[PDB]
Amino acid sequence: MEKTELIQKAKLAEQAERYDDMATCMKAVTEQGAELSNEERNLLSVAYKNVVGGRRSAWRVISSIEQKTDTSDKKLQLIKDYREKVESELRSICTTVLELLDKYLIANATNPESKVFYLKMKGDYFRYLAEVACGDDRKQTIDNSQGAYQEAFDISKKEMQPTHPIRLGLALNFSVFYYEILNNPELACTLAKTAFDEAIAELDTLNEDSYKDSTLIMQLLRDNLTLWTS
Amino acid sequence: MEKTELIQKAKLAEQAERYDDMATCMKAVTEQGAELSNEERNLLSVAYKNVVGGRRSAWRVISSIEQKTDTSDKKLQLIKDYREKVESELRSICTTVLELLDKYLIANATNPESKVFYLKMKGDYFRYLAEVACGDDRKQTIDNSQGAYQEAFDISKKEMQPTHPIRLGLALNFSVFYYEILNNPELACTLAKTAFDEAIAELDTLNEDSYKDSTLIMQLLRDNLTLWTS
Amino acid sequence: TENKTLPRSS
Amino acid sequence: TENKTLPRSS
Ligand SMILES: [Mg+2]
Repeated sequence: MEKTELIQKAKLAEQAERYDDMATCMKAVTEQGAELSNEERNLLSVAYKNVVGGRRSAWRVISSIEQKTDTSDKKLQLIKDYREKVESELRSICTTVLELLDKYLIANATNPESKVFYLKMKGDYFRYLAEVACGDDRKQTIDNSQGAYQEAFDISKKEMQPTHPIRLGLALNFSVFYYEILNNPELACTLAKTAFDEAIAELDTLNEDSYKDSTLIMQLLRDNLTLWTS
Repeated sequence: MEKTELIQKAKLAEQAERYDDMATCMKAVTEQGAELSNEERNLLSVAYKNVVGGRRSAWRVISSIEQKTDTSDKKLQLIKDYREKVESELRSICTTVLELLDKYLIANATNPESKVFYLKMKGDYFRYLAEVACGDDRKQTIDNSQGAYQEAFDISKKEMQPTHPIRLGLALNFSVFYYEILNNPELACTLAKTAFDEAIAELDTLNEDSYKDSTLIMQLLRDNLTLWTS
Repeated sequence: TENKTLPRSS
Repeated sequence: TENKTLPRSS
């Protein structure tokens, strides 16, 4: 198709909440081989987040039912096979996203804003893989998630400002990675708290537009902080 | 797979909000040829309602965007083609359901409750087809929906107490058919209000297992009435 | 505000 | 309760 038409279709799919179509469009765009604008980059993120989010939600529900099911119940096997089907779909989506990030987005990124965004995305989708992994598979996926987040963190601290929404979002998801994946609430709180404080310090230097964008994410940081300190 | 495991899987899919899988399970149960219990009928209904609802909402969004688009705009064709794609998915779902209803369910129903439930479903999915139809096709689809509703409405008035959830749900959806499809608000209000009043006059004798369902439907009847009279 | 029908999609 | 991450599914 044409990139212009793929993006129109993707915005239409987004409105209609047809995230499978939206993702297929943005994957086609990414395969055109050119760098994505901020708009297109956000379309790709929203599309695949919604596509994978449905599987994360389903996996959570099914896993909760499995856990509370008596280990001797002859109905447990079916619950387990269905959980594995959902896991298979989730791994397929994450693999598709990480493959795109590996062969196009990170490779051809020509500015630090995009590089931080794509590496953040790489950590996000290794994190989703770690949520469902076991054994050494879990170890390696966690290592890969941490690695991506860490490089995005270094670049964001070197090239961007503490109030930039992408940097605040990176801090948000990276802190969650420490809390849920590595089970280190102390480091998770320190990371979110540091990013939050460094942001309020420089809130002076923003118009009400960027102030709104940054403040919206900072509220999510302080929400996780409030939840974690209880 | 066996019926017991299909039901089992369908309830899992419902909890996981994987309504495609759910509908696939309930279609398999239906095609096994045995009459459905009240539980199984409601699982079939819930599955395909969520499956088709996603397309109905998508179609509305895309149609609204199409209607706001200038007929000269060259992107209109992309919008139209997308609308027709979703429309085609919606017709396929409705056709599948109506085929199940006529081939298995209505044919083998041995009690008036089942027959009224399936005939109500028939009115529902002809009504969804009517939402997206035009011209004479729309008229004939409207007649098919009204015919099914009317048949279920007579059987329910002759065989069920006004507090029966199936008779109330039939009144709710039939009155909405009058309001949105036939564009007759006065008859819609009278239909909903009549079923509401007849149910109130008998509420004291209702079984505690049907409180939650009957009263839920009565809340919806009243909400529609409040909206239509304000 | 839509007209309410049953069943309702989640 | 759950941990907030961005972007969030609608
Ligand atoms: Mg409606």
